[PDB]
Amino acid sequence: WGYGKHNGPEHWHKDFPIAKGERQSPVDIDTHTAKYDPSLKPLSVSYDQATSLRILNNGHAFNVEFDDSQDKAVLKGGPLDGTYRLIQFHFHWGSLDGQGSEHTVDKKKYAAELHLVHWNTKYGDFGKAVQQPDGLAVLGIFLKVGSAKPGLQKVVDVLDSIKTKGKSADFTNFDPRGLLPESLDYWTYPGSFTTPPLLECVTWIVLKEPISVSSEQVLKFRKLNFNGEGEPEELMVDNWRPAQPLKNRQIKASF
Ligand SMILES: [Hg+2]
Ligand SMILES: [Zn+2]
Repeated sequence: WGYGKHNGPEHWHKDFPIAKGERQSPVDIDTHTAKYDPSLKPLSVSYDQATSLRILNNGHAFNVEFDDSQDKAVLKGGPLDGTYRLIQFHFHWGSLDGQGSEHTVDKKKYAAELHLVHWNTKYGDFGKAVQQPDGLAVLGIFLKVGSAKPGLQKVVDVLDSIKTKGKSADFTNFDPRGLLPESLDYWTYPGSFTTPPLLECVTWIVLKEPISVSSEQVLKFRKLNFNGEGEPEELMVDNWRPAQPLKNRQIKASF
């Protein structure tokens, strides 16, 4: 599967029939139909003891991986019951600045979207959590082009080391707090992974506030490659899935 004409999102259903299921992601967040729900608790993001281990180009995005063998970087509160551990984050971006996010807001597409992936510790490990309707919680943050995000520069500088599919580089002591916006207001709905296997395991928490990155920071993302070393070069751009039908799910807003 991939993002091209012959293997991109509109073909995915042949190998992963859940693509056409009932709670697929991403979706358009219609701000006027989203229900303010005053029972939504504030999010609690405890990332101060986070341990990053490595960054990896896996052929469809680059992932920063974290040590999830103990409760070091956890998410709780908001719509969640329980503690969700951070296992990795990755981005989706476009070839141009006006596209790249997966989720849209009143049909507006942003330049990129960050997904911080967490699994529910009640289930023991990530592989068991992906068999559950509430096994994962993913935090989505929109990126728009403006001023440089200082906390993103460590990530941008290592990307040369992992240009092609399959390469990885050690990436310790990265603090994920530098990628957070000021406000933690959010929209939340039940959804899925946005890449194969597209399992319907995810409580999505999409933050209202975007972070800004500079044009030169997001340009470095665009130099990555989908291909492995020694294969023809295919630039890793537009690795995002289009919005899916909401199908009688309701988006709740914390604000
Ligand atoms: Hg699931
Ligand atoms: Zn993602």
